[PDB]
Amino acid sequence: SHMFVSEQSLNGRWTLKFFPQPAVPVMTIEGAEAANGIVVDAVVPGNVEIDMEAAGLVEDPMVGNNIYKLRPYEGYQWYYSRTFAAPVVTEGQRLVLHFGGIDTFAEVYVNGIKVGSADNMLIEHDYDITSVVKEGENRLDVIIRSSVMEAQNHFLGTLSIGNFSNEESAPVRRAPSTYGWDIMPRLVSAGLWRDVTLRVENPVTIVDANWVTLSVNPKAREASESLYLQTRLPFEMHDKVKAVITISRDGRQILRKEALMRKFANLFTLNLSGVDAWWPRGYGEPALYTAEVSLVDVTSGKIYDTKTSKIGFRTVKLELDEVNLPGQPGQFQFIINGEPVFAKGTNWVPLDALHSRDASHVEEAVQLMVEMNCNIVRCWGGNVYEDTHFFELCDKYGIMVWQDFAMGCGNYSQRDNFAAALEKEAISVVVKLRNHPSLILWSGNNPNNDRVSRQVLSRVIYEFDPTRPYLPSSGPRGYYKDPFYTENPSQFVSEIGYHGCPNRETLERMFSPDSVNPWQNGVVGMWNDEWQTKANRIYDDKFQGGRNDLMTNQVRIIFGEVPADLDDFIFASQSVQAEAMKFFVELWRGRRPYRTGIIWWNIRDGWPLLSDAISDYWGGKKQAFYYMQNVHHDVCCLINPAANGYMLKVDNNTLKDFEGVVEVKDVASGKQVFKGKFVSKANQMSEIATLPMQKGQGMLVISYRIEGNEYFNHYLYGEPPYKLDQYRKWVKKCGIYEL
Amino acid sequence: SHMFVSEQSLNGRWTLKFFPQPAVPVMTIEGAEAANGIVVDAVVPGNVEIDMEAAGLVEDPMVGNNIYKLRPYEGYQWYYSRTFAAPVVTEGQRLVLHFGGIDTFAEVYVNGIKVGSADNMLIEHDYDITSVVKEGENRLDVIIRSSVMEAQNHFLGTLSIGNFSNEESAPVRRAPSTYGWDIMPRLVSAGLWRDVTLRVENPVTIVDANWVTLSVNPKAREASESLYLQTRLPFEMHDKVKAVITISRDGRQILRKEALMRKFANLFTLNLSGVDAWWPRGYGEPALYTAEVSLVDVTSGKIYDTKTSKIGFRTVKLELDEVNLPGQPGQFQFIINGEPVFAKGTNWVPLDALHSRDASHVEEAVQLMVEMNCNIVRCWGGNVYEDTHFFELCDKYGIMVWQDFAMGCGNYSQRDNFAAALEKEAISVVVKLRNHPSLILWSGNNPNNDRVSRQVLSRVIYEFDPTRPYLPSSGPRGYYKDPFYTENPSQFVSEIGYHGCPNRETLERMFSPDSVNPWQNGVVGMWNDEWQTKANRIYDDKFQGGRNDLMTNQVRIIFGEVPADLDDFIFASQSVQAEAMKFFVELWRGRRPYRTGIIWWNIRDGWPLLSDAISDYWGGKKQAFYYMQNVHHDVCCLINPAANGYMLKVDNNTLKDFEGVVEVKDVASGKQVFKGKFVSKANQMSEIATLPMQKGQGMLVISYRIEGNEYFNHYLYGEPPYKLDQYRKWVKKCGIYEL
Repeated sequence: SHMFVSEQSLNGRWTLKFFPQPAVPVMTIEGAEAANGIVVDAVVPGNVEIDMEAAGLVEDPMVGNNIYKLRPYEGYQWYYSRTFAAPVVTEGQRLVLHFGGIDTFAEVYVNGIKVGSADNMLIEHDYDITSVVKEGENRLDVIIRSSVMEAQNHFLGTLSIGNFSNEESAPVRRAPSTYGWDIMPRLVSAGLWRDVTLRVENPVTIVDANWVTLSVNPKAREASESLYLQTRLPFEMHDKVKAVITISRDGRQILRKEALMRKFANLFTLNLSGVDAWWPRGYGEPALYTAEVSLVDVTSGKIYDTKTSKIGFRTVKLELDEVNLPGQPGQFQFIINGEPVFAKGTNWVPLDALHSRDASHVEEAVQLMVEMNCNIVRCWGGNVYEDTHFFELCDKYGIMVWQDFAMGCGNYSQRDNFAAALEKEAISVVVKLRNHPSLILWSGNNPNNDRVSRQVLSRVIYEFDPTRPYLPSSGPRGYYKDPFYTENPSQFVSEIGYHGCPNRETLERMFSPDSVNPWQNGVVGMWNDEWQTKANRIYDDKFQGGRNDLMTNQVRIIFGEVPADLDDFIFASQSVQAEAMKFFVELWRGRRPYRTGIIWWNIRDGWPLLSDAISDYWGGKKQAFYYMQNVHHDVCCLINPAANGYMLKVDNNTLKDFEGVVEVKDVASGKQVFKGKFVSKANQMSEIATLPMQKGQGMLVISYRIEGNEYFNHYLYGEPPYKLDQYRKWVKKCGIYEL
Repeated sequence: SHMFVSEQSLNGRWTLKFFPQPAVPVMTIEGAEAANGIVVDAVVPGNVEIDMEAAGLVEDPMVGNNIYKLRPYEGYQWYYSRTFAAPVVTEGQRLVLHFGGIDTFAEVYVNGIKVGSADNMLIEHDYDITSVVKEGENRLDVIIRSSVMEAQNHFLGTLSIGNFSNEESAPVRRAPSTYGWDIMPRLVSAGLWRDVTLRVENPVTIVDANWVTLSVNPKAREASESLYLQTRLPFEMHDKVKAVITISRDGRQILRKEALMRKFANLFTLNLSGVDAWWPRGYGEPALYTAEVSLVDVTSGKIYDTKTSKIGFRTVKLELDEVNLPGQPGQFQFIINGEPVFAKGTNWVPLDALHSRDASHVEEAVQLMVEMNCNIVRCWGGNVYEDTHFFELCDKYGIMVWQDFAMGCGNYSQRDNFAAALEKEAISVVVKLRNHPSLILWSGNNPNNDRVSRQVLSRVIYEFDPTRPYLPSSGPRGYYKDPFYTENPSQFVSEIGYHGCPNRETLERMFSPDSVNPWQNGVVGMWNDEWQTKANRIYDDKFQGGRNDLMTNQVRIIFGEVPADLDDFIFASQSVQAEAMKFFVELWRGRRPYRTGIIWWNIRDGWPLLSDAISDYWGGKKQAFYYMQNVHHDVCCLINPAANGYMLKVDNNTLKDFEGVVEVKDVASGKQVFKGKFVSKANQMSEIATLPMQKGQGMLVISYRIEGNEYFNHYLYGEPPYKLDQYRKWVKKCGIYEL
């Protein structure tokens, strides 16, 4: 919350005119009105494809092969226009035109006068229009040009060509996945995809309020919190304005500090008592405190500005392991409030290919993580930076955020122009997000002399967020028990996933009626053209095999043969994904304290696709979601393979000790393999017993009770291939998951 | 000396108009004349507060709380104007408008045409006005805006906020102490604070004459000196102009070299015989030689330009100790002409808060160091860079100069705009000062990846002064014999000082009549509001205690109780400061060769204040000045504490051996504790004898004669608290210092 003099939204109906971009891009109002184009109603925030579909000019790109029909619009220009009433501006006040998101290359005009030139999709754009606004009706015009064609204004270095990220993405500041990935369709799009507002500021105003946790003592319920305050302050207001700082929780005032403003920038250090620390899920309460700062006239009591947010008292340290594999990726552990935490969570990918719809998905998507009980989320550099509300929800629910800078699988320019653009982006996003307690790490998402990840980004963190760690960087897909996974040396794995066919409901909504069944002409293993598109084929290339073949290969390994029936194939594919991902999480939790975290890929699709996500774009939870839920508990009893049997363990990702009883039985026959009490020491893995080796194939059920609550888990023993109907019976008689 | 065609001073009477700075700063002549302001006569060089006090508009800021009454003028603009006669400029010549100092942000106009925009207080500003001058009467207008308000044109990084240096100082190039320190009042000020002149240059002119000592052989009386000469030289003058280089001493010509100018830039190497090396005080003579270079027409004999200065033949090396505490601050020793020198001197702080008065203090202030026998001075980065005359005096008197770049206790921007401003400043000051033999070190005055001190400043020294070392960087205040001081591991200490009450004369001139006595309402230890201001309270904050409490605490430790009488308190406070600082110097001299230097804080106040300086702004020498003088001799007999007694030593900071006799007696009783001859080997500490432990408290007198000259020192033995009147008797009967 930032209480300016007034904020007037410019969201709603606009006028949108679009036309093919000429050889010389249109950049003036006169050229845009003279161009031969189509005029339609538009909604802001929005994407131009949404407006075009509303007008009946494009088909639903979510269905079948319709995504490729948007290709011609990548070479189009987009002319937004609307009128607005000028807000009241008194002498000394400033009128700011604020864009939450312009996608991407645009000239902005107010009353026919250019006020800005935008060229970054991922950050806000603010323009002082105090001197160009006129009383009465005003004109706002935004002329966007083709993002794809802008790439040809640049000469690429050798290593920027031929990467998985598109060459078109290398020289521009846009979300790399919009050009197409293996988990996101190619849909470059364009538009005013976040809020557009008009702000009136007083001559006295808060420029930035940077809250920093200097120290925390959770057991003594104390914390030292610093406020780095920067203001605009006319000199006549020096010694005549006071800052009022208020810390409170649930309306109860914790602390109130007033201080005379004698200079524009100040550091205030608050030594607080009776306050609780912020903890991630499992390790404690996500305690948040409302922190408000106001600039108040000492004589009149006039409130010139007020900034309010919810902060959390916590410290973060990235402890790097240089004894075993020094300097390797993943040889670290997060230290929160002085405690070593085991991280378990998901990678965060785009919520929608049409990113103006991201905000409408944020609440339900975060709720998936809350149900999952993730304590961490990695925001993938192929996506846009999420908005403030996403971080407020992570603050509220105790989910740590690992934030990549928006860069994909590729190398980037070492030259001055790209560095200046990235520095501007990094400063903007760091200043915007650095006050959220959930945010715990910045990553360059990147041999060691790369200017971008080792100089530009590290310099911004050095100057603007020294309290947070910065990281320059971070058989296969066969049997999930392959040594490739079970002998992986990484303490902290950040990208691990397994393919899974979506639920039938989602299949019938995605494909044309005749394309719902995957086998073209009935031959199993041969995907039709629509399934090839939904494997995420970036360009319309007619071929056989490729990514989709992963689904059938894993099913063959586990169950011997690919079921011809569709529903049997869904259950088989979803069962393979479920067992694989459950095994990975149980493997890393079971090998603590050497293993320090597992971030799996991924919890939710950003588009109706066939992918390794465990829930789809429309909210359809695959079987893996429920398996994963049972191995993400704060205290979890699980079984790992052992040299001469199985090791029954219990993992504890909390700061408390727990007692309970655990029973292990063979599902098929019912024989009790083990039963006894266990003591789960805090924040550690504990071995309960070594179970004797079972005969042949089968499934063990794990029932344990902790503090009067019943929990369940299972272990599939034996060696594949299994009979699919035998596995179905084992699951059904196990009594945990619906089939 | 630089003999241009002509130099016409613009110093003298100007017209000064001042007014509050509007929200949009005034930057044009029309806006300045239209603004509602006050017009007064002004003197250049000057400060606007001097002109305002001359007009009777401000009270004497040196007295009482008057310093705070200048606060409103920090938000003012200052419009300087005068007329001048155009000097004669023939074809091909250039007319340069030269500013020695503009404080700070100003637009400069000649005849209504902008010729420059200044934004750095600390360096010269030269503008080519050849094309804008008109014959007859010309107009010069300088429009200065508020330095404080300029800081709000910048966004600060986290570590630039909350330091001891003001946030207002972080983004601008001004002397950090002008915003207020603990030893300098807050007095931002403004004005043309150094000379303003008009220079006429020939088409053939000397751009730079860089004298470099390649080698020196003091015993053979030889030296190899390089001249790096850069000129402006029209091509028609190529092969038609000769450089005439002349080295001389006391009018006697040492060497004359003529060389035809065939290109604009040249290196000349002079191999000199019969020349003596330059040495700092004690280690030899500060031999200087006049070095003149002229550009002369080979046919007509016309002298196009002449540059003259006094140079000294010396080499400097900074030997760093990496065996004991490798890389620590102060683990080094200066090597001058191949000889390890022990440095002893003072930190150099502003000579005046109104810096246009600095030049009038330079001679007397340097003379304090000559009387003290300092061989080094550290120019503190909180001050401006001193002008050429200060370095000429240090050249003449053999005082090495350690020069900080003008930065205070704080962190600075890592971004391009600040680096470019600092690079421009560093290049200017390095080129201006690099030819002075007294200058021996550049310091960044600064964890190790700070762009400013580790990249920008080091690059300038690398390119423009590779012959001089560059350094990135450099209980407490209780009993001066606390282990904090006696167990300090630093070989070279650069900031050590002790508080001392100024002489009564200075107290009666500083304070109002009713505020001369420090105890408000008579209660000892409680400072009145005027003494709180003169402790150096930056902002008018009514409080009790703080810095001033240091004075009373040290007096309590040494003498048991704070004297209620003022004169007794002055003697007690000045005696504590005197014994403390004498002990520190004797401690470092007595522990050679491990200890390599001591630079103490400080010899002279820059404002009437209560501080740790040993002499005040008006020249009042505290008792510490005379104590310090007796332990700064070239050869000094002194006493250090020993394990089971006292160690009588003699330190030698020369290259010569000395013989003498020394007598040690207990003052009170008169018993001879020791008497014998000693041999003081050159450039080393020598132990004379271990004296037996004395009983109780008392004072030892040290009388020694060297080459027919009598010298005196003393040692206060026993443990505090002492009786103040007993100490007074000991000093009086000791017969060294007046009370």
